Amino acid sequence: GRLIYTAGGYFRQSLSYLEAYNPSNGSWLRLADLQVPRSGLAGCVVGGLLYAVGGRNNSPDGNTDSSALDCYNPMTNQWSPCASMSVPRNRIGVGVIDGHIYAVGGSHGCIHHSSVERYEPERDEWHLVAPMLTRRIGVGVAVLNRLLYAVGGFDGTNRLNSAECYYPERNEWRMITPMNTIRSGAGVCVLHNCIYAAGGYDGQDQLNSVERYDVETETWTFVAPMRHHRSALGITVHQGKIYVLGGYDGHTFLDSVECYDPDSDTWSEVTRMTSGRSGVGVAVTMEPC
Ligand SMILES: O=C(O)C[C@@H](c1ccc(Cl)cc1)c1cc[nH]c(=O)c1
Repeated sequence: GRLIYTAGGYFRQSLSYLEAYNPSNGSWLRLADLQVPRSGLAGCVVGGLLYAVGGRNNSPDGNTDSSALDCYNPMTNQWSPCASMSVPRNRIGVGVIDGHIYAVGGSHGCIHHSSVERYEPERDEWHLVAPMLTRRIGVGVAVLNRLLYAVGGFDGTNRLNSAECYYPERNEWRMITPMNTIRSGAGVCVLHNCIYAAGGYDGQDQLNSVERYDVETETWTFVAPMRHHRSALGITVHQGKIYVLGGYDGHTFLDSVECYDPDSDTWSEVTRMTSGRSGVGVAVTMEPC
């Protein structure tokens, strides 16, 4: 069976936790800590391995943006460092295409990146690709039909409803239809033929609204809202359902986990994380041993 892995996050300071939730039985396991605390990171999986990408260590003894890529092997319960990115990227988004990891946007101090780079596991090497048309931190990233999408974020001045698509064989970005809502630090994922954007921050409020982009019609449509307003949430897909983990609602660092059933267009509470946190990295792979 497969588990939902949550890595890092923020509560009072950046966190090192790696914990795994099993939808099939409701259990949480605490696994090997990250070597360096980090919030604002992203998670992804390639070849059954879990990767933690970017972020920032907000700590008593200083604040350090991360260029790190680290690899967790469920078979061994060990973290291993990989090649670092060209630049530190806090509040990063990532997507996987054809076994390669794309790192998108994020911040380094007051620098808000439009740059994008691609990691090749078989070479342990990062290479820059074409930059996005827009600087985006707190950017949502998803992959559909071997195309990469960057959705919302913050450009250093404004939070964004805009979104864009990267065509690998052209090494080019093009704008798509903007969302109906400004969202920085939404959760963005794919399910069936649609890109979903859940929650986020519009500069005033954390959001409970959820909308989805149909690549065939090029239009965004709202679906049922989440039960909890949240920005800086983690999101993933497990067996055809969207799960959202944690985040911030302007009052509380949430422990709430919700899942979305697209067939009934309903959100339900599923479990609580062991402690409230925002800015986690989340992905799905095999249980450890
Ligand atoms: O829009 C912003 O400036 C960044 C945004 C954010 C924070 C964490 C992450 Cl991981 C992703 C996005 C944010 C800021 C303040 N309050 C928010 O609720 C949300």
